[PDB]
Amino acid sequence: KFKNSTYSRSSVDVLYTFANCSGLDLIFGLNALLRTADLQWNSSNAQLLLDYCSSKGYNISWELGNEPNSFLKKADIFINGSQLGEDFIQLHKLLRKSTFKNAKLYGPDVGQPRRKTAKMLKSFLKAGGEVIDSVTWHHYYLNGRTATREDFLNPDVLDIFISSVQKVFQVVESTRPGKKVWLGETSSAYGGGAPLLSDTFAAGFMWLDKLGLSARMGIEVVMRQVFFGAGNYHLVDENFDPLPDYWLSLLFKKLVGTKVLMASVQGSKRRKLRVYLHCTNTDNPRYKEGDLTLYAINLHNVTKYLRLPYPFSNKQVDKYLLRPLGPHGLLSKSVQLNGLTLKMVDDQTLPPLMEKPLRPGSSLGLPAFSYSFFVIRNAKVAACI
Amino acid sequence: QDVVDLDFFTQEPLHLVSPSFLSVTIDANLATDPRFLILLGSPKLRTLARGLSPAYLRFGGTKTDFLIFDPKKE
Ligand SMILES: O=C(O)[C@H]1O[C@@H](O)[C@H](O)[C@@H](O)[C@@H]1O[C@H]1O[C@H](COS(=O)(=O)O)[C@@H](O[C@@H]2O[C@H](C(=O)O)[C@@H](O[C@H]3O[C@H](CO)[C@@H](O)[C@H](O)[C@H]3NS(=O)(=O)O)[C@H](O)[C@H]2O)[C@H](O)[C@H]1NS(=O)(=O)O
Ligand SMILES: *[C@@H]1O[C@H](CO)[C@@H](O)[C@H](O)[C@H]1NC(C)=O
Ligand SMILES: *[C@@H]1O[C@H](CO)[C@@H](O)[C@H](O)[C@H]1NC(C)=O
Ligand SMILES: *[C@@H]1O[C@H](CO)[C@@H](O)[C@H](O)[C@H]1NC(C)=O
Ligand SMILES: [Cl-]
Repeated sequence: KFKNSTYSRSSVDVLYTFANCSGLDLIFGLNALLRTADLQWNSSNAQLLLDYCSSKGYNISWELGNEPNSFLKKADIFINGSQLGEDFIQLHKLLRKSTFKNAKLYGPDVGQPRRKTAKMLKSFLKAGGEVIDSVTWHHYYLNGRTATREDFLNPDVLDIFISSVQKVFQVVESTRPGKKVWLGETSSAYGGGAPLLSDTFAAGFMWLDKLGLSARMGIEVVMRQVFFGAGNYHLVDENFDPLPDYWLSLLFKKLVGTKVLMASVQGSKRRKLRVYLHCTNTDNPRYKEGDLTLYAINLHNVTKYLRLPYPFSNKQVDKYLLRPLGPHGLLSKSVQLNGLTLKMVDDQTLPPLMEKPLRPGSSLGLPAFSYSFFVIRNAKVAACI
Repeated sequence: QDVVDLDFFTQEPLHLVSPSFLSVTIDANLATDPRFLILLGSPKLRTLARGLSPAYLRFGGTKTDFLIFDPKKE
């Protein structure tokens, strides 16, 4: 199934210029299965790529290997985490001797922390943990081939993510205390996504919850599989149309700040009503220092009404409620923000993201199977200023 | 009753996420698509990408370990 393939200077150029023109920071995964006589990493192809990227003044960050935990299954080669650690030390020497000597290095891009994966991540961080800037690991909830509609709406499925995060931090804290932890590749379902699920309004429950738990639990960066590509889990289809998860991502980018706080529901039945609280993004021109962004998921089959605690009860709140455009309900590929369909104005213009001012003191309405952001204006939270 | 009281902790940040907290990938697989240049050239796609700035764009996936740089290829 897995044949060796080549790529050109042209390909590199396409990739870098996409990122540069888009204002994104490229991380490039290097081939870890290029092996010397005694299963040492052969850095000679990476040397060719590093030289060329240097010769063009490309500022790139690096990874080495994808899911090394399954190299045996993929290529009948087993590389233990100690050897992989030594391989990263060798790549780090090459970066230091390069034109970009401060270039960042991330790894080891392991799968979710099963016992054999946890063992490999521990031996990797013992041996090579000194040279990585962040620990990367991967998470998918489901097999795209078998995933059901009910799975995408199931708090019991959402909650499995929590123990995966706990096991990763248990390995990191026992080997490289305080090292930053990143989700280097993550989505709803593997095998390219669940057909008619991973590309719909229903995909939003898993995506917003994963962002809320990641921020709440200490994950610094979450990398969405994929922005664009063959798989159903794309934010943008091959006709360059944005799916509901693109719009959800854009609202999150505009409204949600870097400072993570906490919200919880009294009666403590944190299953189907899921709530997350950050400081408002200060890049948002509309809002000011001290403002709060609440986001909420309602997996109940009825509307829930949320009451804000003192001293926020009577603040002006801006609602950003996402609902599917019919007739396909949760399986729709179109979303409305406060009743207006989200659609590009033209190929060069994203639309405004129009808030709905609620009357102060009112309870926050969250319809069945929906998610919403709520900005609490003039919150005056000192933690946020 | 479908009314639900929220409790908030607001006395200090519990964590700081990157300004790039919501990042994205492009799968290594896409660089085997004959139309790679046309696809990532799309100015529509770059408009959509720029909306998620600032962010990392991670290029990687299973094919990461099956891709070889060739300085001769066109
Ligand atoms: O989504 C995953 O599974 C990701 O898993 C992580 O572990 C990897 O890091 C990441 O790279 C994976 O995503 C990418 O690779 C997936 C696995 O590809 S593989 O070749 O099986 O190894 C890939 O998912 C596959 O996509 C295939 C495709 O051709 O698009 C699917 O192929 C089926 O469908 C086509 C027609 O639609 C048919 O012509 C194929 O022969 C048929 N094969 S079938 O499986 O027997 O049905 C295949 O179902 C699926 O497993 C991801 O698409 C890819 N990510 S990307 O963004 O789409 O590039
Ligand atoms: C590494 O790879 C190159 C290029 O494929 C090869 O010619 C060289 O002999 C290899 N080096 C070792 C030490 O195996
Ligand atoms: C890891 O792999 C290397 C290379 O195959 C081997 O020499 C070494 O003994 C292995 N380490 C452990 C701890 O098993
Ligand atoms: C919600 O789910 C319950 C439990 O199965 C069901 O019996 C009830 O009638 C549903 N209500 C609505 C409004 O769909
Ligand atoms: Cl911010």
